Amino acid sequence: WXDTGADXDGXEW
Ligand SMILES: *C(=O)CCCCCCCCC
Repeated sequence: WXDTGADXDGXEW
């Protein structure tokens, strides 16, 4: 996906 913590459309990672 891409993210890490706060924020997104599900989290975590
Ligand atoms: C989230 O990004 C997990 C999937 C791995 C990245 C795929 C992006 C396109 C690959 C060329």
